[PDB]
Amino acid sequence: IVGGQECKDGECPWQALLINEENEGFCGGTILSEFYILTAAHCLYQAKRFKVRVGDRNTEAVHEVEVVIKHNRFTKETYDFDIAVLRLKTPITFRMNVAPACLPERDWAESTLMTQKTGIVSGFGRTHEKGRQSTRLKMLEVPYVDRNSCKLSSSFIITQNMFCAGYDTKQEDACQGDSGGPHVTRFKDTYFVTGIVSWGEGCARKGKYGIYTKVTAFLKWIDRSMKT
Amino acid sequence: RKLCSLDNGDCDQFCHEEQNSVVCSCARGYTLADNGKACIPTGPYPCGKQTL
Ligand SMILES: C[C@H](c1ccc(N2CC[C@H](NS(=O)(=O)/C=C/c3ccc(Cl)s3)C2=O)c(F)c1)N(C)C
Repeated sequence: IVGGQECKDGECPWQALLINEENEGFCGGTILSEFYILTAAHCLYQAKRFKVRVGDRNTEAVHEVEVVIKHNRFTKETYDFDIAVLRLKTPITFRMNVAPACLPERDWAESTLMTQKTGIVSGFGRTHEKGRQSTRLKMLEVPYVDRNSCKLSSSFIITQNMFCAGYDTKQEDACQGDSGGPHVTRFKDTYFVTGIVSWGEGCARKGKYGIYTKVTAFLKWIDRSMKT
Repeated sequence: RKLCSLDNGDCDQFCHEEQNSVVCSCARGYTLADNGKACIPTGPYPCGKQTL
């Protein structure tokens, strides 16, 4: 996360971190329930074997994955359908700094959450385009971006499975290592999952926005994935 | 602005319009309160709440 602020005690409890064999974080995820993590399909190529860490705001509990459910339509070419659900081997114990984000009902999310002014992205990714991963979990409020502005700003096709968020000029954005992590939207003090950090043409580049997987487009898919 | 378009129909969470009237509902792990609008956590660590 470039810019933004440190997540303080209990502020981003739904954050999960995917860590490779060498215990290094490479992608984020969102806690959905005691057994399920939401992440990006593209993250599944960044490591052969990985585990999920929850609860640590400062990299300075670990859960193994039982089942990886990847959207069969994901394409490395367009990043369309960039979503995956992980079922853990052991259930997460909720506590300070460890709690799930809410999944909203689809039509309501579209009319009430996606229409708010901003959402919140978080992660342990780089704090500058060139840099090391953050040892501290960060968060950043990001304005929802008009779909037309979004497509106009982009060198690549923005599908209906994606949405833009961020700033046009102000230098704040998600960045490398944040992929797969939560985009949540607050409504009356309750935080609902609304996006998955997906891709961007660099980090915080002028005239560019962050591109997120639109969770509303996959609510039924997610619900089905959490049953088997 | 009317019904769900007016302050989310006074619902804490999900608002739907059925037969010209507001029906509120809640995420899993919450129960709809007796007033039919508020959502009450069923446990510790209900979804979407900061642990403050
Ligand atoms: C659309 C898709 C695509 C375009 C650009 C990228 N790039 C190019 C660099 C960038 N890598 S990154 O810095 O790790 C991600 C940064 C992000 C910024 C905002 C986000 Cl939301 S995610 C990134 O995601 C990509 F990975 C994928 N195609 C071309 C493969």
